[PDB]
Formats: sequence, C-alpha cells, structure tokens
Amino acid sequence: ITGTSTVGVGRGVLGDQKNINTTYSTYYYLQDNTRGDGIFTYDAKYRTTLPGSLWADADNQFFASYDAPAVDAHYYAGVTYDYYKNVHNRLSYDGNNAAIRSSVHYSQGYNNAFWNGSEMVYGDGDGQTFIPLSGGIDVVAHELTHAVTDYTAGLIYQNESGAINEAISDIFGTLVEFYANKNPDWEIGEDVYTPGISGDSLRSMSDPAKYGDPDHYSKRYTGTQDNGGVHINSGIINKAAYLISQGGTHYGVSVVGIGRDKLGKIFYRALTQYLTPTSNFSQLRAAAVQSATDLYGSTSQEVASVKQAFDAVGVK
Amino acid sequence: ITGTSTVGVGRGVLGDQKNINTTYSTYYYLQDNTRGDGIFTYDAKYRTTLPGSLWADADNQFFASYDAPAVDAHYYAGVTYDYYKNVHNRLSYDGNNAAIRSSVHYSQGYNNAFWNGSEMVYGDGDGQTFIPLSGGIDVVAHELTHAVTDYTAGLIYQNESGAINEAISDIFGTLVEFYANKNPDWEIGEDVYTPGISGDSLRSMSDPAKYGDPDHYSKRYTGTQDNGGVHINSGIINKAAYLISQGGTHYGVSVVGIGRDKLGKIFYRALTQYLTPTSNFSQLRAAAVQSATDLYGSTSQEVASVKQAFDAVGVK
Ligand SMILES: [Ca+2]
Ligand SMILES: [Ca+2]
Ligand SMILES: [Ca+2]
Ligand SMILES: [Ca+2]
Ligand SMILES: [Ca+2]
Ligand SMILES: [Ca+2]
Ligand SMILES: [Ca+2]
Ligand SMILES: [Ca+2]
Ligand SMILES: [Zn+2]
Ligand SMILES: [Zn+2]
Repeated sequence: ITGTSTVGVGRGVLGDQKNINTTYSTYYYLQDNTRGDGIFTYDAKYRTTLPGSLWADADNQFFASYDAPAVDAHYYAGVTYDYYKNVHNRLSYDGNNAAIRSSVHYSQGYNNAFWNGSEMVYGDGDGQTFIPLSGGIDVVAHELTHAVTDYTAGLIYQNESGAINEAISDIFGTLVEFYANKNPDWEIGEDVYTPGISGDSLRSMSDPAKYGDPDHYSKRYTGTQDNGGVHINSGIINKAAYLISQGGTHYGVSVVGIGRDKLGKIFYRALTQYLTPTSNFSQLRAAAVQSATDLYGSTSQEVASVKQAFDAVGVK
Repeated sequence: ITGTSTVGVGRGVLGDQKNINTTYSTYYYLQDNTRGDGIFTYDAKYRTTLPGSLWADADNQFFASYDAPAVDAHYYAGVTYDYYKNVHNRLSYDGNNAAIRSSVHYSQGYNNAFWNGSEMVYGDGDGQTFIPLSGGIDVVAHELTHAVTDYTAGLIYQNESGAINEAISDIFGTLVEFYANKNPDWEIGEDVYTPGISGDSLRSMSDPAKYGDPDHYSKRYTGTQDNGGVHINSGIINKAAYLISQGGTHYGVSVVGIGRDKLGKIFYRALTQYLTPTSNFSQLRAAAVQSATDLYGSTSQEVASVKQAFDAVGVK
C-alpha cells in the first residue's frame, strides 16, 4: 500500500509488548517501509489460500488475541532482516532487499510454519502441541534462513543436502535468538512448543540425542521417511556447530570453542560461497574448513576447532 | 506481459504434439489470454525459488526436451479450466477467473507436484520413479482441484478431512482425464510414474488394495504418518466414487452404477455446498446423499446408489 510510515504498538504471542512499523492509509497496515522493499504481514483467516489479506487495523494498537501472531511475525521478520544486514551485510534474503511477506492464521490447528519458496506461512498450533508459531524467534529465523539458502547454495530438500539445509536454518535461527538476546539457548522452538510442559523443545543443538536425534554420523538415519531424515540427521551438524562455538568433548574428541560470532562467519561464508545444491556432509566439512582458512589462516585455532568438531561427530 | 495473443506449437513430455496459447512481445511467452485472467507458466530453472521467470521463447516452437514439461503444464491447465467451466460452470478455481500460474523444473530430481496455496509447482522426477509430472493430465487436474477445494469447502489437510481432500482431487483428476479422453482409466499417475515398468500407477480408484491402500473403513489407517493417512485413507472414498459411477459388488454389497457425469455433479455439489473444513467421512456421506437428493429426488436410483456405495466401503 502507498501511505505514511508510522509506529504502532501491540502484544505478541507470549504477552510481551512491542512497537511495530506500520503504514497508514485509511487503515493502519502491517507494512514496514523501513527495511528493504518492505516487510508485509497478511491474515490468511484460517484458510489455506495465500497470501490472504494485507493485515489492516483501525487504530494502530494490536492488543487483541487474534492480533498476537501477526505482531510477532512482523516484528521478528524485522529482527531477522536486521541480523543479516548488520552482521553479514546481506540485504534481505536475495541480497537485493526483496520484500518479506508472511501470512499468519494459516488453516486451523496447524502445527507448523514454513518458507514456501515465496513467503512465510505460520499456523496457530492446536494449543496443545504448539501455540502460534511466530511467537518463537528461532522458528521465524529458521524459516527465513531457508529463503537465504534457496537463493545461495540451493541445497535440495532431501537426504544429506536437506539435512545440511535444516541444520543451517537451526544454526542461524539460534544465532538470531542470541542476537536479539531473547533468553537465548541452543534448543529450537522452546517458546512455542507444548505450552503445558516446561523445559522441552523441538530439537536440541547441544544434545540432539535428548529427543532421539543422532549426534554422530554412525547413528544417522538411512531410511526414506522425512525425505531421507532431513529433520533427523540435521542433529549431527547441529552438534558439530554447537561444539565449534562452545567447545566440549564428544565421543572422546575434545574441541576448543571459538564462540558464536566466528561460528556465524564461518558458516555464512561456507553457505554463500562453497556449498552447492547437492553438497553432502563431507563436502560441508571441506567447505567449513576452507571458509575458516579464508578468514583466519590455515594454522589458526579456528581451523583446528572446525576439524575437531567434525571429527567428533564422525564426519570425514 | 502485455502483447499479442497467438498460437505456438510444441511437444509434451510423452512426445505428442500440441498447439498452445502464447503471447508475443519481443519473445513468445507461455501466457494464455483466452481463459479467464490468464494461464501463465514459469521456469523455476532447477531452483526452489518461486515462481521463477515467465517462460519466454524466441520462435514460438517448443520442441526442445527442456520445453516439454512447460508445454504440458500450460496445456493441461487449459484443459482443466475448460472442464470446470464447461461442465460445472465454474470460472477458474476461485469462481471469478483468477489467473492460473504454474512453475516447472522445480528443484532437481524432485518426485512430486503440488498446489502450494497460490500456484502449481511441478518437479521433473528423478527419471526412474517419475518423469516430469506435468505429463500426467490426472496429476495436473488433481493438483488444480486442491485450489478449488481451498476456495470452497476448505477441507483441512489432515486425518479424515484431508483424506476427503485427497479423494476429491483424485475423482476430479480422473473425470478431467475422461473429459479429455486421454486414454482414460481409474488409476492415478500412470502416464508419468515408473517409465521402466508398464501397467502400474500411484494409486488405483477401482481397486485401492492393489497398492496396499484401504478399500473399506474397517481397514483405515489410524496412525500419524502422512498427516494421519491423507493419501492412504483416500482409497476408501475413491472406491466409493468408483462404485457410484461404475457399479459392482464390494464386500458383498451390490451397487448399481449411475455413470461418470452424475458422479461429478453429485460430488461437485457436495464440495461446493455442503462440505466444511472439518467434515469427516460420515458427513461426506450425508453431503453426497443430500446432493443426489437435491438433483434427482429422494426416491431416485442416484440416491440409492450413493447410499449403497458408502455402505459397501463401511461408511455410515
Ligand atoms: Ca487495533
Ligand atoms: Ca530461548
Ligand atoms: Ca531457542
Ligand atoms: Ca514446552
Ligand atoms: Ca523455441
Ligand atoms: Ca490414463
Ligand atoms: Ca489416470
Ligand atoms: Ca510405470
Ligand atoms: Zn527447516
Ligand atoms: Zn493431493
């Protein structure tokens, strides 16, 4: 819409109050003109037709419980845009400020959220397994990171390249959650998963095996479900990335941590420069070693920790 | 694009030659202005970013092997539009001539095709399990029928309503395949599935059990895979629809067939008037009985055959 840029206020899924960028033109719309070509949030009104209607509001105050998922989708797409711009100097997901669009209230009781190739889509959850999925900054950033991967490496969504795809999304979802310093941790989806149970999450990067995902290449899943285990085998890479950052000893192999910032620089370089659509885990290791080499030198501690972490999870 | 409407020629996935509606403006584009707000076919160029580029061609002749999937996507979206308009007096999937967009060459070796909420997407197959999926008119019509269902009943994509969703797509995909009289049959996906094996298909409506799908409500799948069995439990409804059309005796229950045309009128009425997002099999039976009643009278043979078919597959 063409209108005047303004600032409205509302409450997110978890009850927290936040200011959001809106546009006025008769109604106030969830349209943020301050970032790139804009961030636009739509109401899918419980249907599966997309994108639905651009979210319009009569008074620029978004405190209704139906508003909550929209506030957070719109706000956390902004934080994710800011992370990539400020940290990695990337303008939006295509590198050229493409507009970011998200639809909330997709379908009824839908327990998922996803990047569909053109925009973000968020279900409201059934209220038992999940609450509206846009309330999780690591979910939002995880899904927006699929758009980055689609425009750069192009990792196909199956077997080892799909598992890399998924792990890259977990890593950057987690780095965005630390960037916003939103009670940060190495788990995925803990703010919106099972409102009735405290302490659990969807996946764990620090200990993937807590939920039954593999933490070593010898335990990888080799069947056909989940497109060859893309959500299951991503645990092997997530555990490597946690070790590079935080350090630790894993199946007897010791890794000195180099921290989150360098972890993000190494993987972002590897994703945008060396990975290709059919990369598998062994070429991810070569790509990460080459990236750390480019950045810190072949005799650095950063290269040595990248090699130790992949050796610890059995990836040669 | 703005240009002049013209007619080009090409070859589809199966090697057959066909005329397709195109638009000229410097290049010839796959843009058909003769139907509704237009039918537009895009090249996703082996990436997952959508929709990709509107298909452009220098000489309006589409005989290259890369062109094949595009020719058939564009041509079979036209035939499906024509079926719904001519038979059911419905203008496009929203009933108001919405433009139909399709992208082909999606990803690499992708064994699937789908309606994503906004457009059609077709993989090229891996060449062993499938060949480019737009070469199957029943696949194209199956997926375009999800768009119709999304705008009308809105059946959610899980457990019994998702299985109805899937069966409705198989039924109308099959009726479009008979409408175009393209070697018609009651199987799904036989033209593009396993190029190396003759005689098989993806599903069967006349005998779902041939591939292991249930053909009676007592054999339904009750777990969690496939969103609660939406592709598996659709066999119960597909077998009912085959019996209403063709007749037969199934688990001892005899059904007089009333033919394909009335089958399509009863289900289209039931879909656009009585089904809702959470309809389950028992309410599909009530909706089909009410539709046949509206159209043919409560003491007709058409009502009696609808009841016998659902009684034959155990749906009360
Ligand atoms: Ca308001
Ligand atoms: Ca957290
Ligand atoms: Ca987290
Ligand atoms: Ca929980
Ligand atoms: Ca040509
Ligand atoms: Ca056939
Ligand atoms: Ca068929
Ligand atoms: Ca075959
Ligand atoms: Zn993902
Ligand atoms: Zn389907």
